[PDB]
Amino acid sequence: AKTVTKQRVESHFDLELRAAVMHDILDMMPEGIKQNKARTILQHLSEAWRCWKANIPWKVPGLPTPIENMILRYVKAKADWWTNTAHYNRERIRRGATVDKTVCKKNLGRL
Amino acid sequence: WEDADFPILCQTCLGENPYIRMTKEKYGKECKICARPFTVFRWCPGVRMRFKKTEVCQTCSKLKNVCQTCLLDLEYGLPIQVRDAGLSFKDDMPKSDVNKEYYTQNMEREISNSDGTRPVGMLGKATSTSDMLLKLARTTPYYKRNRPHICSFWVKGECKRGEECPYRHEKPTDPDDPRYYGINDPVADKLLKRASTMPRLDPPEDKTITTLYVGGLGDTITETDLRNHFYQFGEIRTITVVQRQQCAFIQFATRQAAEVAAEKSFNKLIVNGRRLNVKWGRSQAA
Amino acid sequence: KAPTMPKPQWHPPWKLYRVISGHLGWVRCIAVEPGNQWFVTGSADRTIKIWDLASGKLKLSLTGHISTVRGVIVSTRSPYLFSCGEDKQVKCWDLEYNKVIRHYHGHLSAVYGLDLHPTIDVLVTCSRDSTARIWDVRTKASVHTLSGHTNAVATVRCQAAEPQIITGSHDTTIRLWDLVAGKTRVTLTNHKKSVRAVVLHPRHYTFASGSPDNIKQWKFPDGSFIQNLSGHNAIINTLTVNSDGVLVSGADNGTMHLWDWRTGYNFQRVHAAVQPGSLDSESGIFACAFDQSESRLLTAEADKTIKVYREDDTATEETH
Amino acid sequence: DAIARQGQSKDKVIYSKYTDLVPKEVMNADDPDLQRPDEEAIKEITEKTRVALEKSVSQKVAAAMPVRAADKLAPAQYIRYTPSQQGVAFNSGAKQRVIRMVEMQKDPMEPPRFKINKKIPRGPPSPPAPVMHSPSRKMTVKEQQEWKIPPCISNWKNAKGYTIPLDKRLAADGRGLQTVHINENFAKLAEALYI
Amino acid sequence: EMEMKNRQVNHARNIWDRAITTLPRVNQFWYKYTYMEEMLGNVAGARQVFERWMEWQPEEQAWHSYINFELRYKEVDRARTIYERFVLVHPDVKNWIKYARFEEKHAYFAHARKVYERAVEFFGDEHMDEHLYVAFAKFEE
Amino acid sequence: KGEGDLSQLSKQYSSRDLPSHTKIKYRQTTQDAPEEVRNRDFRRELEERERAAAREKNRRWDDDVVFKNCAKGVDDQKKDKRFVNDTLRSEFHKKFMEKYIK
Ligand SMILES: [Zn+2]
Ligand SMILES: [Zn+2]
Ligand SMILES: [Zn+2]
Repeated sequence: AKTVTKQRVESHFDLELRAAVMHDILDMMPEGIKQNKARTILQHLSEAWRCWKANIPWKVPGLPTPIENMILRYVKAKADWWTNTAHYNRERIRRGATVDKTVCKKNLGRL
Repeated sequence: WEDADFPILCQTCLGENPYIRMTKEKYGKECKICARPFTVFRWCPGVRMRFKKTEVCQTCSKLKNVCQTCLLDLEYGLPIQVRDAGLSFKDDMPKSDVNKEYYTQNMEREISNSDGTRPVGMLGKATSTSDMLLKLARTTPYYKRNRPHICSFWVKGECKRGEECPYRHEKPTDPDDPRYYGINDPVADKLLKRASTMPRLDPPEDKTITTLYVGGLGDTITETDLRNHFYQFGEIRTITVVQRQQCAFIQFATRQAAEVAAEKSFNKLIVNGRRLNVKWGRSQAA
Repeated sequence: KAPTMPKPQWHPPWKLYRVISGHLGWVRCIAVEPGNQWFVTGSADRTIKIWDLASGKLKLSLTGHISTVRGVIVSTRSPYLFSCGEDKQVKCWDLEYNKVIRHYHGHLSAVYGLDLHPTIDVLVTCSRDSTARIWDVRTKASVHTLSGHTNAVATVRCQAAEPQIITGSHDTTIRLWDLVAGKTRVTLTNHKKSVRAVVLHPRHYTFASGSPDNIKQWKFPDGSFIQNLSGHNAIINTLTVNSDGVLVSGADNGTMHLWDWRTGYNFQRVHAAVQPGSLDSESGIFACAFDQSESRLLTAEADKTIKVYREDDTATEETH
Repeated sequence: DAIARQGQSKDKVIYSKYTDLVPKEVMNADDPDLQRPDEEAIKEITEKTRVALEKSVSQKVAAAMPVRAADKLAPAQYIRYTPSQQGVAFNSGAKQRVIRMVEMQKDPMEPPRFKINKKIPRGPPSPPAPVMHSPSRKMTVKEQQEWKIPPCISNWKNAKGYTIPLDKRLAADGRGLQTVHINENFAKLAEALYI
Repeated sequence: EMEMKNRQVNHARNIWDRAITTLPRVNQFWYKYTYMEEMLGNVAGARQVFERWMEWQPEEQAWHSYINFELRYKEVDRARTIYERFVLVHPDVKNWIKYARFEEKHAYFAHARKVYERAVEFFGDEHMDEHLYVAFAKFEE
Repeated sequence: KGEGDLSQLSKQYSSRDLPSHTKIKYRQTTQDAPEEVRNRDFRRELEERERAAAREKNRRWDDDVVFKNCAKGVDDQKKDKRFVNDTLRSEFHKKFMEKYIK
């Protein structure tokens, strides 16, 4: 196999988060014949993250409470990782650790 | 991918010597069908004979009860196509490389790791044998399989070695009559040979020879066994058993069923462990 | 009038007495030394840290993971611990120098859980693609890969008595393996919702399983359905069991439930409130473990907090 | 039982009947069938498992990393195999045919000869045991309507359907809400400046 | 259903039996195999399939369908034989009133009194379940 | 009999897979070795340790100005040290957002 390097950080955490919510909604939904229309709860999770990034309050009607509050705690965990990486690489480009254009031009939008 | 301890080795490739020395390897050559890394073994059968190292692997030999290096059957000493033409069940296997070949080969190796004693599909239908394939079952075979292949520079007359060239000499081959299922050129002529044997010449009339002179009774053949072996062919009109010559006389209504008995008993009807004696009756009121 | 009603053993209840909240990232697993000094935990902070059991102070933290930490365990024969997570890496953290010495790798996907053998120097690991694998200490080579599942494997336990390896997976089945040959011994099909928690007791037989629907109980030789428990219908993550007969189940909705081993009786039905920063529904128990004295229980929840329970020296908690 | 046991060598498919998923009778202190064995049995099976995995990992280390100075073998053994397939007159006198087996020396100037690059799909696994869940229930016609999802009204989707009906446009409460929208202390500021 | 649509019945049974022993808890496989046997004869192998179908403990929808199967071939003794294990699983009042069905089928007199004893001694010892004595007094009228 | 690529089918003498740390350090008797685990109480020692650890914490200058005295600094005191794990409202984030930007 291959390890995770500094470039496949954001392209692995999202995969693990969507896999975790996949096998969580596969094991939380009741005995109905349909699960998720094969991608829709992932779309609601992604749109809740995009609405949190613009701080849109994301009040969608007609929705069950366990899937929406598990989406809320998952985007809160992604927010915690996002801000704890933002503080860390801001301190690193403050003291002068890395000189990466990707990290600095990403941290501009991540502040 | 494959390790082994000892190969199949039918008797015609072992040689005439019970005392042979053999060297072994751990990962030798590829099979010429599926390219699997078996263990090639090398030995010397005879003093005028080549080495005949190894042709195929152990697994492909365990599918069809095939020997190791000349691709013949172990149970008779015949090719595969004659065997599954005589038994009329082929036990199919693919032809391509990665389509379905190594898939079912690896699976049939996986399900056969327990026994290693009998083939996977021939165990039930190698029992009903010795009827049509015992007629050509060669005992004490020719050792010309073991002689080395033809060398060059004697065809062109350049061979400096002369007599000490180990392979062969003065053998002109013929480019008119030389894989796994088909097609094999001299085997078609061998099936024509077993289809063109030497029976009695059929006399030109309309099926009047319903009597038959079968003998060699002794103490094995009885009257009820013979009339029940004829009962599967059909019904009788007048049968008798004579004991001064140890013979039996049978007839049939409309000859044809006894006709296949004429196909069954031309020194061929083997019941009670004896080659019976059969010649023609009169059918002439003589 | 109910069957097995007059005979549960009276366990005194558990109550809060301290909480431990220092992480920045979801705390996931709890392990504890056999020497009753401290307990090690990991998080989505990518910083494994240990906490003193009596004083509650932070002894030290240490980083080095690229992704979250989904499992942590300490060895009994050896003065070092093991950790693993979704960075496709299983790290062997030395404790004499606080550094990584082995750096196991070879898994084609992420890593969920791990476990040690109590007697010999082997390790078992359950991953995300389809497999559990055996890591040999002193060699760091995969001896056996256990490939019989069709989904991820949540937890894994192994012991010294036969059968060795118990793997409960996300394709709604458990299976008990053979550690020598590598092939499976028995497969176990129940639990419409997938199994996420198995545990050894460790005194006598009859291990237990864990799933969101009708949590069950099993046996070491030949397999045997002993008993199913009551309506603990939340989606669960962890099971921990004590030798004197009390058991605890940690779920995803914050509700953690106590049981007994003699009957199967739900005793307390306690729910944990949130520390101020968390919202109304974020609490989910992802780790729980007793002390080696088994006088203290401590859980790591999804609110980035370890809650520690002690006993209650009262008498009026009788069983109806 | 052989319908679900197919191909296996007497495994634990005895689950296949209904009678072993009912709750077993209540145990309290039955020592021989419930308690663990003594230390000697677990130690001897631990020693057997340890020497099994030790010889396995020794063959692995002498196979994965075999490069450093290992002797081949001492092939002084013979093998005696009876020709019990054909011989009645085949090689007249061949009765048990002991032969010599030595090993060819592999020189350490050889790359790997055979292309290990084959990739096949994974074959049929172990055959499926019976599944034996609880009796499956179906709730109502209305709770199944409760456990469904509306379509996605995302701004960037890059997926199946952008899904425009006549309704579902603002996709919020009102896109902005303050629950009182004002405080009256503003008035306690404002006219206080005005006067 | 594909192998059932063709005329091969042996391979059809060879896939139906492993299907129903693989997934016991589903009902449709057993239903369609027994319906294929409705298209086939009424041999005792069908009864072996039905007793295996009784053995897995299904709901009421299977069991009274099987007693309707026993009614549609006019079986008196065997339908009485398979119906004793029926009441010990489901104590439903819809089944308590229909354990007294040989009254409206055979009139069953002395054993009807025994079945009414069975209707009066079991559960509903002080509350009657407000429905059993209605049908009891209906047949006694 | 036909293992994976790690066993025999490869000469990839790969990096990071070397006989490093080919001896295992065993936990000796002065640490928490299992021989001292099989007999110690674990219960009274934790009790005395937590009881030992619980006792560890035992005019004529500005008469023209408008605001003569605000009389409060924070209006109670400045000692809160609380914990909000909401990362937008944490006080570490407050110092991050009041220090680095202006
Ligand atoms: Zn081959
Ligand atoms: Zn041969
Ligand atoms: Zn020559």
